[PDB]
Amino acid sequence: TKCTLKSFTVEKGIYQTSNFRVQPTESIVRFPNITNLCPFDEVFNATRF
Amino acid sequence: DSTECSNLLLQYGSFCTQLKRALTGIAVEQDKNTQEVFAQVKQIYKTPPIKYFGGFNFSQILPDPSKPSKRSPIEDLLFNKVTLFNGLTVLPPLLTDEMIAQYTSALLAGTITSGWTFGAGPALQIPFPMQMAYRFNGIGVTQNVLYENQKLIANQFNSAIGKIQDSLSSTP
Amino acid sequence: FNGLTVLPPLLTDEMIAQYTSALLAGTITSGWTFGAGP
Amino acid sequence: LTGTGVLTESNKKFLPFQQFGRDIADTTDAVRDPQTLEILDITPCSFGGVSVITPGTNTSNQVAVLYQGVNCTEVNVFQTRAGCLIGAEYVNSSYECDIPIGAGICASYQTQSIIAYTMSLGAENSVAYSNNSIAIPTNFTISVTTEILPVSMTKTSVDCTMYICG
Amino acid sequence: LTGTGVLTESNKKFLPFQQFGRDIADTTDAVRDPQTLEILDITPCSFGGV
Amino acid sequence: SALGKLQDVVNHNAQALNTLVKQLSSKFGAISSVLNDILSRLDPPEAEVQIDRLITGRLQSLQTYVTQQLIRAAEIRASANLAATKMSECVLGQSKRVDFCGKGYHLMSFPQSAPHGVVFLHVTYVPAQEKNFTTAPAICHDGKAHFP
Amino acid sequence: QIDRLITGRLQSLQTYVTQQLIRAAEIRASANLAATKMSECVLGQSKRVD
Amino acid sequence: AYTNSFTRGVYYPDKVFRSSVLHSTQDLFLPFFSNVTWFHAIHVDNPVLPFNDGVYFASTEKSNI
Repeated sequence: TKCTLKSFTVEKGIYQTSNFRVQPTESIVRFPNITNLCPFDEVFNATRF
Repeated sequence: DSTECSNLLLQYGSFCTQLKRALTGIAVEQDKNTQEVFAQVKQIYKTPPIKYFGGFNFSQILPDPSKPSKRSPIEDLLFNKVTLFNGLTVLPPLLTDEMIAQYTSALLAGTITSGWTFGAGPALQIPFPMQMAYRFNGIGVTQNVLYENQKLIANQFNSAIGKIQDSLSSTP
Repeated sequence: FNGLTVLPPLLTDEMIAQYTSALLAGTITSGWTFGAGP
Repeated sequence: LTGTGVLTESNKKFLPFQQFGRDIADTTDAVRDPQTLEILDITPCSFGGVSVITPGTNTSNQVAVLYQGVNCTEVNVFQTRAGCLIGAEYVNSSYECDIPIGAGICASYQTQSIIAYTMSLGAENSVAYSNNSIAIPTNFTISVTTEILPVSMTKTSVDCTMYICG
Repeated sequence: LTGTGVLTESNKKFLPFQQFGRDIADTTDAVRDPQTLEILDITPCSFGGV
Repeated sequence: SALGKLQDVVNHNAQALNTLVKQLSSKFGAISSVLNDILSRLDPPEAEVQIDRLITGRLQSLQTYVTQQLIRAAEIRASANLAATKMSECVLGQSKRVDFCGKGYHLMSFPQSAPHGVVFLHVTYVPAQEKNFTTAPAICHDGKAHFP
Repeated sequence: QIDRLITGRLQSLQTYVTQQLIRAAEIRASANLAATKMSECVLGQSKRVD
Repeated sequence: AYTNSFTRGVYYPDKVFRSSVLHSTQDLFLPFFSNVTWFHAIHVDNPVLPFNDGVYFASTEKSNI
């Protein structure tokens, strides 16, 4: 508070020095989800070349 | 919360200091306005329990012990008739609604039991019909005119106070 | 300064104090009357 | 959809083709899970201003701190309608207020501690009304009151080009 | 240090490691000579409206 | 803090000028705040657009200052009108307006000069030492009513 | 590319504060009138017409 | 033939939920009270119609024709 008033003697009262804001503690992502994959499997294991 | 913007904003100067100063000045001013208007009386004057004042019926304006908020019925009508982030905050007022209602009740009790006197110094009690005789005399009508029509005058005052609430409610 | 200025006032403090003393002498010796005429 | 916030179990009936919820002014209020397709509520995590309550440098260095728009569950300690105040204890006595905190709460130096308390609007005077009684003054006192008022301010003139670039 | 103004004999006690003097609001008010180490006061010469 | 208002006027004016002088140092996005360097270490074609920022920024600062001064001048004019009304009505006469010229029944008032305003010494009459009495609205004598 | 946003948003916030100063002056005039009406009409009887 | 389409053809434009609020959007809608072309499904088979910007195709039938 002294530093915000730029004065070594601060009088009786209420002074707004700064503000606070809670930072996030963790990060979560949830993205594109599919059930069925591609048919590469058959293609390669079809044993019919 | 971008670091680069603070890094670029520090070179623009003290605009934020000016903005904070201007807005706090406005807020403190709002508080002073409410004080200046309502907090004129120094002592909270109470209403006597036997509420008989010579036929006049102040029930519509005196505080209601029934409701928990302790507001008179007209005040209740007014409060119900009117109703109503990114770094923006609304600060609360210093005097809550309850304390303003208490100040208003003090002014009413003072004016009802003591007339003009409570504004010039110590409240001196005076019967309500004699107070209204004083005021009649004040507008150039002799006071006998009030004592001979006390009944009629009380009836007209009651009727007008009754129509006020209906008018506030019917006006859109 | 840097293009700033502080033009002086027109009535100096002495002339204002003289006006105030005029009002005091008038009100002390003549009451309301000095405001309505002679 | 990228954002920050606290997620809370939702209470809104999303229709099956909807993926977002917004209040007025495009504030994203709700979201559907890309896995379980369940709706979640978004609230911006807590922020607010902090103020310092001080009884004067010349009385003592003790100080109390007021976090304005926040609840202490996520900051002696005290909760008020204006926020949580730390360093001052709440007392039941009502006094004439000197440090206004807000919402009817004030603070002052006890004398050895800083106490927060509810405001008092003055003493109660139950004037004795009666239908036939009068109170009349028998003496007087003439007083003098001083009232101050500003009348004018400093006249300033500015030179454009000099101020711009010398 | 580049500037314009009238130079006058100083009355200020510069400490031996200091080279410039400034008043409130960054107006460079004084300077010590790099040759004779004498302190000098700077005042912008007169200007005004007509 | 009896003279809070006059002192407050003075400090606001001083603070406004101080910030106006201080805003000359900001770069506003330009490569430097002093005009000499900007015009020295860059060619004229680019120095034009690098000097534009300082010009526009300082012009905006000056514009803000003038607007703020217009608002404060309106406030002081309201106060000066009130002072003139108080002079006319309380000093040059006697006012029945309640609690205008001080708390209590007004007798007279005296003006005193101050550096940027006036100081009125309102003289008021205040009752004291009250007493209880019983009263009646009229007296009946000879069958007819008397009023005071 | 970020300078533009900063300067533009700063201008927006400045207009908001100026509009608020004018509105606060308006409300202050009204509040002074309300205090006058309290003192003169409630705490006494006024001969001022209308 | 011709027939005015009453207040029909509006659709959810953004798959974004909004509750108890009014919203104004500029998009390709069917102007109210405009007349719309009418064709019949008995036989002749079907003429080509241009796809200017978007088509509002309404049909009341009960035989999957």
